[PDB]
Amino acid sequence: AKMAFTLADRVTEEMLADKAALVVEVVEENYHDAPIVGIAVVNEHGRFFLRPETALADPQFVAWLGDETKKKSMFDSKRAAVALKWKGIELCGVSFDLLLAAYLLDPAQGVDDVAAAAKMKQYEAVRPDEAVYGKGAKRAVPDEPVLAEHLVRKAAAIWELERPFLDELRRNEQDRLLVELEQPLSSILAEMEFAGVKVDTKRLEQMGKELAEQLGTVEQRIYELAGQEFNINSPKQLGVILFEKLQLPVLKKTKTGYSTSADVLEKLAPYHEIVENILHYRQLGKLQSTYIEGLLKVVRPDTKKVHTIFNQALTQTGRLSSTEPNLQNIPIRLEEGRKIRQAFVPSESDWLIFAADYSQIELRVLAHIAEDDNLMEAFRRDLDIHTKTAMDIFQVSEDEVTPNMRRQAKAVNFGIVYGISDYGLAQNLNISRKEAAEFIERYFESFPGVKRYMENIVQEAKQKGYVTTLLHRRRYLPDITSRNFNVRSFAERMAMNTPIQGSAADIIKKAMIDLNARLKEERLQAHLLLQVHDELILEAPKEEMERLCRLVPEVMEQAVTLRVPLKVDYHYGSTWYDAK
DNA sequence: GCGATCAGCAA
DNA sequence: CGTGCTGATCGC
Ligand SMILES: OC[C@H]1O[C@@](CO)(O[C@H]2O[C@H](CO)[C@@H](O)[C@H](O)[C@H]2O)[C@@H](O)[C@@H]1O
Repeated sequence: AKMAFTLADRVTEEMLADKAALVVEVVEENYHDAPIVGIAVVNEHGRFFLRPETALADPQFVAWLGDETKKKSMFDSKRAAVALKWKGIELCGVSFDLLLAAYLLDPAQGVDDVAAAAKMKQYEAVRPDEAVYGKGAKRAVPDEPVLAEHLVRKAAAIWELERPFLDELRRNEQDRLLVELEQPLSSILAEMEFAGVKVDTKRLEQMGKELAEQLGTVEQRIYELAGQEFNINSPKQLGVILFEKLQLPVLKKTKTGYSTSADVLEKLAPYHEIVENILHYRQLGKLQSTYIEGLLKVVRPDTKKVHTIFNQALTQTGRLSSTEPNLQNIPIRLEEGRKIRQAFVPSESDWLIFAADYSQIELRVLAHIAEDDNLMEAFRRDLDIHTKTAMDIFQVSEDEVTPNMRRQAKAVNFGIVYGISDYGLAQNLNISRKEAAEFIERYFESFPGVKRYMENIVQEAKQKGYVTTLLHRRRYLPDITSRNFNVRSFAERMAMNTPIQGSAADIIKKAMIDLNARLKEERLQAHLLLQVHDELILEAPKEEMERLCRLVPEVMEQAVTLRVPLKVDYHYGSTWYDAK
């Protein structure tokens, strides 16, 4: 049942038609400066396989790749675009990306290869990538005959599936979401990843040295207090020392033993001096292992840059994720960890880091969608939302809001932004589930529009089977009808929350597209480096800061027009740490 | 080697 | 009893 195709030794004119399904295969998970193992082209003239060395050296093929008027349909075009950028080759004209199309149709499917996307439309004349390349240590590129047939079958699937996928997207009112938002964003993320972020490795190595010393000191103190040496990083061995040898009370249990999480340890500190030391050890160790050694492992020795990969087709909220390295969770809340950011510096001499972030975009989105009079007024006055929330739920005047009250209201707001349960809020505030539920009840009394929205969206999710965001992103919630309380409750919370987090994701994605267009019109050298959910990090010549102070916030604030204003704060400095 | 476990970081 | 990511430990 083999598929017919030409194993070309050279490029020909019919291979350069104005429309084609194109496969530029990069097997390595991390595609930065990675090998392209094969190329496949399927168009009106037939199916072809090309060896990279040949195609990529052919002037006509390269010109075809870079010609925006020659339309290509692909799967994960960002992967191909970046691998080509490392080879100094520009990829243009990608009018359809099957990975992004599948992602928008149903992000829950977890489509990660052509075969998975194809199976959505009952097309199975293509093998999963894992079946062809294997996994782990067994991972390997097969012989040419096997490789060629696979790439051709993937190209063939893309060629056949474009129409049905576009048709369904159109029915879902998601055609513009793909063509005007996700696909243009894919090219921007490609530029960001390729640019990378410069790292001051010397600074990082010096911090590591200092941490190594502090860890050694705390480590010995721990053994001294424990009366014996053991593996501190082993919750198992640690649990024995704490709850058996030292007899500390067991306040929480894990699936396999005693809980030793920070929240638990904090409660045990008063009982024994070893506890504070364990917490200190955990803090230093986390910075050392994850943020010092971890970062140093992925920095490119020649340029001293790290090149993350943004996964644009994973979350059911529409948010982006970051890997190898993950640059969306670099420490900032605790000063010792925050210092790690001093190691992230501008890539050019006399350039600076510029960071802009939306102020409470999620709650502003909620005010808009729920049309809650109180919440909308709060943002129209640009009030400190935590103080305002405290005033309302605790029924007091602004001057009567104490620090503890604001902290708890802030936690309630966090819970609303991330859609946590009463149990989750209770754990975050170290209170009972009942008291946490009471806080939520008071919040609904103060913001009846939000309560009405939460009730209505849950009913809508049950009726339609899904919920949608501002720009029509969709999330199916089959568990909304489950007779299992916990399972159904999570689905209900996601029905309430996805439109909030998801719309915020839509907005910043559009802002990135609008920003790049403006930077180009203005002829600025400034460029995006990272996205951290509601923040955008750029670098630019020091001479462009003043213009950026006005341009970036404006473009981000005007990305969409809501019933309440959008507000963006910004800072810049010599390092990411200083961009505060 | 590799998956399960537990831990902790960010918006 | 939000998510996604990475790292240390540990049994098969
Ligand atoms: O010196 C290494 C040796 O010490 C043990 C404890 O007996 O573990 C310590 O060192 C590890 C590496 O720094 C940490 O992960 C661990 O938390 C700390 O207690 C042994 O496991 C190890 O062989």
